[PDB]
Amino acid sequence: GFVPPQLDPSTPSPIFGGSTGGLLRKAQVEEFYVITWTSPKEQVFEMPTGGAAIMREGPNLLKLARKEQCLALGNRLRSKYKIAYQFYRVFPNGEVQYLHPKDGVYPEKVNAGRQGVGQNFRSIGKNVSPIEVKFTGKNSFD
Amino acid sequence: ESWIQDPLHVRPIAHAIWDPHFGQPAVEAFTRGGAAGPVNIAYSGVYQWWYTIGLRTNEDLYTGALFLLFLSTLSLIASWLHLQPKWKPSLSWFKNAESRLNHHLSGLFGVSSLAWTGHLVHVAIPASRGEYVRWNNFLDVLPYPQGLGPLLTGQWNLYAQNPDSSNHLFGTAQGAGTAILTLLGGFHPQTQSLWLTDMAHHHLAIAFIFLIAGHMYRTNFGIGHSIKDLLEAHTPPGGRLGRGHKGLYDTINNSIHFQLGLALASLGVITSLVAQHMYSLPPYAFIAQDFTT
Amino acid sequence: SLETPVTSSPLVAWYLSNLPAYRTAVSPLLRGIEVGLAHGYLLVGPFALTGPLRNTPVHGQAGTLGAIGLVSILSVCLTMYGVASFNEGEPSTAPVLTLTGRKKEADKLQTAEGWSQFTGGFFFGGVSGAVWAYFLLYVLDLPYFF
Amino acid sequence: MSHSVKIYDTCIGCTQCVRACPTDVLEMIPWDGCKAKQIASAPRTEDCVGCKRCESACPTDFLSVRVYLGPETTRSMALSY
Amino acid sequence: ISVVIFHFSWKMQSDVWGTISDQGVVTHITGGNFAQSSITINGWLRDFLWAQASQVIQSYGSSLSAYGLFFLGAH
Amino acid sequence: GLYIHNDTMSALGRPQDMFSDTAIQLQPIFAQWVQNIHATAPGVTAPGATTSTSLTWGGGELVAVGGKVALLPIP
Amino acid sequence: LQSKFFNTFAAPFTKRGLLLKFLLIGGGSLVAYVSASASPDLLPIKKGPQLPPTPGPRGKI
Amino acid sequence: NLPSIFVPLVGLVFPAIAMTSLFLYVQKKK
Amino acid sequence: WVTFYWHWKHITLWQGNVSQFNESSTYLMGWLRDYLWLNSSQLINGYNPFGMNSLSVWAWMFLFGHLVWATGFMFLISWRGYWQELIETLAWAHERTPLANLIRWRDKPVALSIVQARLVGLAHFSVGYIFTYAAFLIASTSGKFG
Ligand code: CLA
Ligand code: SF4
Ligand code: SF4
Repeated sequence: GFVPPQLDPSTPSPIFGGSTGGLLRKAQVEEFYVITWTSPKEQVFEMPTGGAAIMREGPNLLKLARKEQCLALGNRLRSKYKIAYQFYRVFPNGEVQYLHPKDGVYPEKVNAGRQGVGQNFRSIGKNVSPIEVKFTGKNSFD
Repeated sequence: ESWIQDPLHVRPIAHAIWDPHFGQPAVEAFTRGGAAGPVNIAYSGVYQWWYTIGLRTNEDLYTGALFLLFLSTLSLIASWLHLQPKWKPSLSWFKNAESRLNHHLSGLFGVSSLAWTGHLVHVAIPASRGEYVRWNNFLDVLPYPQGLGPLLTGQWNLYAQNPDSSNHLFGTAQGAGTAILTLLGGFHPQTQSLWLTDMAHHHLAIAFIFLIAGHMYRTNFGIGHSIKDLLEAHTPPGGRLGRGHKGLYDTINNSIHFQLGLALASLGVITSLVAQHMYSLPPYAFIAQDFTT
Repeated sequence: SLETPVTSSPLVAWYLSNLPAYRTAVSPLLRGIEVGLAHGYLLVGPFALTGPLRNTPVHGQAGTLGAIGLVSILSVCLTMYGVASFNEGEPSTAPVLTLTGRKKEADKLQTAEGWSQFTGGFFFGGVSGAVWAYFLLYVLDLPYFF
Repeated sequence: MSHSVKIYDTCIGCTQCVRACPTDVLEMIPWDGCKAKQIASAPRTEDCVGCKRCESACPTDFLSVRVYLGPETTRSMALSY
Repeated sequence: ISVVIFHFSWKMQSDVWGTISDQGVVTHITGGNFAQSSITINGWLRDFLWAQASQVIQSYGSSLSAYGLFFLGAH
Repeated sequence: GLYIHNDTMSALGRPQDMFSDTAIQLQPIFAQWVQNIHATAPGVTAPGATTSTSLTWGGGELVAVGGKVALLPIP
Repeated sequence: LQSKFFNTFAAPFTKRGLLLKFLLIGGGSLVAYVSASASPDLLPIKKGPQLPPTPGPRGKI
Repeated sequence: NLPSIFVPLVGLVFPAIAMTSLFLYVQKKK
Repeated sequence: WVTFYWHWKHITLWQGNVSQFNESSTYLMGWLRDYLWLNSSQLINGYNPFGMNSLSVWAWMFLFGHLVWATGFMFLISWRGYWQELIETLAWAHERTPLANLIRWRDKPVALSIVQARLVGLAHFSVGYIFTYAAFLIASTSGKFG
């Protein structure tokens, strides 16, 4: 299976004056995310935490504190500027985990070989009433 | 003790005030009711209720405090006791819907009302006629000068013989009759309340209804209805009520949230009933002229 | 964050970096006793001059009693934090890196043993500070506006 | 598992839920039970914030992706601090 | 805004407006009570809402009736 | 809060701890100062003007029209 | 010099278990002692009214 | 007499010990 | 609407003024003028710049009822998403203030949940609605004791 992930290097981040929406103490303790993209031309975009910063030529890198933020920019880049991007997760110790395409292909289209975790093969009206699951660890949907 | 001496001109007192933020003109203002410092006037109407049911000094109240304090201590024991092994009931014990309804109907509702009748005619009624009866001496005094006979013979027609006169003073012997059970229905002229001797009769009457209503359901002795059977049998022919009440026994007897719902509905009604009856038929002496209460 | 004049400047970065809470290289017992001195001597005023006894001749000794208690309550609120935010054998949670990047020692204050020392410093200093106000303000008491 | 996301068999493979997940939970896998021959799948339920927009874009009889809110974690609560 | 137009109404009736004697002494509409009664929240209830709503409340049967109805209708 | 504290002290029979002119005092001086300036402006800082630009400045005299006060200095 | 003078004279108040006990128990005793032995001339409640009582409406009830 | 002792105890001390007792129990970790 | 009706009908009876209810109780301004506004004259004078009375405590509780009730609206009307964005700014300011970044929350601060606000909002509304009426009911009747 041809899925060797991207293996994040250390590249130069975009020009920005810095804002109050950057990381907080959560980064130093739990986790924080980086999203590495490559541009062909040095333009100006808008940051998820408000304000505008200018991407520079080629390999960028930029750290954000959540996953909704990495993707929220990730949609804008892929849509407005027709440009590729991944993102990761970085742990306090230093272990970095590959996140977004997860196979090399965006989740919108279908790869022959991903799993089927989390499916019920029955219509929704056929769930079991809450009396049939009482005093158990089960739920109706489970 | 003072309020008793004149119920219509002495504000009942709830407790004392000790608030170290009070200035001086407030300390004066909240000193009332014939106290020595600030107090709160009691509007819960306890003072009249304990007057009626026979309490007469402070000392009755202190033992009244201790006893209830002891009863509270007893209950706390029980809540702990029935959690250890070898003292916790099993499921089938709680789900015994028949043997419970006999005791609750016959023992809980029933005997308690009979015993409250006992107190009304051994302490309360004698109190309102100047007789002070207490645990020290309640064996000498007779509730009716021929007591405990006339009931056995069958001529119960003597306990309603000579009731309290119309010109009666609630705390003394003037006009004090000797009847213990009556049926008068009016008001006590002086205190604007229901007569004592009616309320004794009524708790005696409904002491019987529940006792006889208590032996309906079958527990261990082969007689009496089965509540499961009664629900099944009432299935109207013609189908307008479908299968009727079939199967409602288990659904109620297995759903706590069902049983609670019914309890609240019944409790919700009678509380409104209590509110509606108390203000029209004042059951405590000197409570229809304490307007705020 | 951002580097504005307020968050970084020689005057600012010298004022903060040289008061007991930040002198990361001295014993937390003293860092508690200085803190309790400045705070204790501070709040004796408003209790004595604005309390409910300011008119009475006991305004001196009713403010001091008030300030003494408030120091005691904060001493409890201090100990509750120290006993619920640190474990008896767990190391310090203070940052060990300076702005230049020199990895310095972790602050002993951010430590169960250290904080329990610090509150001992605060409490003793707090009462000592609040008596020192009372002595001055009602012995050496001329110039003041009281 | 923080929240539980479940996808039923009614799903017609329209890829409208996947495109509307703001934190990349759902994804598309092959099937054989539709004309489109693909059904959605939720293999990353941890990061599921609970924003029901994932199933405000499932155009079926009742629904084919359903979201049940369970306990909340530090990422399922979307805390940035 | 509401407290501003409350502040204006009470201050002017209590400190400014009002008739004037021929002799020269001035008697304001509310007798100059703003300076003492407006500092307590209960003061704004007794002497402003309760005491200056008399005219609207008993405005039935005279030309000011239409205000009596609107007062209720706006509630 | 000052309103709440005022109300609490008044309720407890301590009208000498309220915030009022007859107790602990809070005088607006800055408004009282600027009122003073506009009262003496006709003297120096605006020699053309016969009188102040208004009558609510902390000085002057009322204007009576038909037994009804127009304005007077607002304290 | 101030280090050594302060270091020994604040040691008893430092063990957090003991500091918590003495603060509440000692303090709670002190609050008790101050109010039970305050002058009546500084606490209005602690002194009585010592003034006649005003009757209520409708007699005294 | 007796109120002047029992009112503070239930108003000041008994709250303080209560709040400080719960705060440790709520914030424990095992 | 039930307790209102019981009180006014009886409060006219006890005074022997039964005509007042029997005419005013057919138009709404009669209930607002002759029951609410009229009977609260003695209550609101519990304390004024002239003095206080026994009724002061009921006058205080009366307003205290109005205050909790009006706080109830705050939780019913303003819903959660607004406050959550407000906390995040605050939880940033606290994380950058010197001398105050030394204290760290053990449990992260978040705005109340959607259901909790409804429950909390209703708790205030009910409490304020009981205390308000309970004060007016007792003070107005006990003021006249008739
Ligand atoms: C309905 C029952 C009932 C009730 C509620 C009362 C209530 C009262 N009686 Mg009374 N009384 C009653 C029946 C009742 N009486 C009967 C039937 C008689 C005739 C024998 C008397 C004879 C009587 C006298 C002679 C006196 C009272 C007194 C009193 C008052 C004080 C109570 C007291 O001192 O407790 C103390 C009670 C006892 C020491 C006896 C306890 C009896 C048993 C143990 C009670 C069982 C309760 C049970 C264990 C609850 C279990 C709870 C558990 C499920 C958690 C109080 C108003 C006294 C009074 O008026 O003022 C001083 C008084 O002197 N009563
Ligand atoms: S709730 Fe949001 S995060 Fe969860 S699956 Fe739906 S869209 Fe994705
Ligand atoms: S939106 Fe619904 S139908 Fe469309 S792909 Fe998702 S689950 Fe299937």
